[PDB]
Amino acid sequence: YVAHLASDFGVRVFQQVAQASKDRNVVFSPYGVASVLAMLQLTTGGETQQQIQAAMGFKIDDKGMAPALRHLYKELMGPWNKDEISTTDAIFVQRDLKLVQGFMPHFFRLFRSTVKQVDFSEVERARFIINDWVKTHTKGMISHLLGTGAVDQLTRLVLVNALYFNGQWKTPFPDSSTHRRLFHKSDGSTVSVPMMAQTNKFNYTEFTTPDGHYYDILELPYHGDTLSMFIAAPYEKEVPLSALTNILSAQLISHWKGNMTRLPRLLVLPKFSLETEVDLRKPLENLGMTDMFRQFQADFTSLSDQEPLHVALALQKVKIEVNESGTVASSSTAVIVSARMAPEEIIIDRPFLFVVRHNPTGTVLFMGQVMEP
Repeated sequence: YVAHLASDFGVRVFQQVAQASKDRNVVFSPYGVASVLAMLQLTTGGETQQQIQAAMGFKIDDKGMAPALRHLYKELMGPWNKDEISTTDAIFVQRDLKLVQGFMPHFFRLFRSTVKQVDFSEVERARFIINDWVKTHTKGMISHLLGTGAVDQLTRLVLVNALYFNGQWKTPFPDSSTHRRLFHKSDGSTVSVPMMAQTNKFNYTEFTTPDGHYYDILELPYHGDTLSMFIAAPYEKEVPLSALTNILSAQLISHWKGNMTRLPRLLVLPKFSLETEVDLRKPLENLGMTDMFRQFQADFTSLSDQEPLHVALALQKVKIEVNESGTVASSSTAVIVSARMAPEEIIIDRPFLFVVRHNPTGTVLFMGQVMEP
């Protein structure tokens, strides 16, 4: 119920970063931003608090919620994970602050985590403590956040979410296939980028936005069908990849997955490894949560009814990778390159949209748009 609410909140946050970057590559995690804020919730009280809550659709402290999230987090970092995905949250607050009695223990009760205490007077040190955290929890795949570049002696409250993903395909793409096809930018131009391709009966479906926009929706299962990569791209050119993401919801995906059908086709999908770091500040304000960032309006009295606090910096960084398989070796010169001929073929040579979801719960782990691989 929670994963479903957390999923939408994160998509709603994605729409923001998207609509804020026309014609631009962006990888983002609806789940991640959903988690951090679920925690930031406990620190916030009164005014500011409701903004977050209303915007998220649920109060973390209501019975059942928090534990639900703990559950989902665990099942994600489960056994199947197989080093394919990392995730992490973290709130840093000025140590010396008279935190409200029994807050930390409560926090740890619900999130099995602790609100990190650093001395922002040591700008060089703190700036590091933060980065070092993102490093030690993302398997080193994410060792530095550019945002910290702005932490200074006046910093009081910092929020962070970092994830790294590079799943292992259920059915890996033959290496002896990744040729160097051409890609059309929204720009109008083009570029020859590598594009792997495999022929199989991919779970396919054509979709139509409630306004005359027709996209192709494919589903690429990762090992054990635990996770799935959904790729959606319009038929014609011109058609704004925009249209979809605007009414893109946790429900919608379950709907594409609704009337799909395994069909024989040659899939040509560009390889791509993207990196994104968003300053959740404007995107979150656009969703109503504005008090948290305003100095004499923010209310974190639930955390420290002492000195005036406020989120001085909240951000997310996500490295996503799509390659032949989950990553294996290969021959250095393949003479042949065969495959059963298929009826139709799908060439993803225009900007497309992707979505990684945790099929069991439905969680929208990652989302993003590849405008130029």
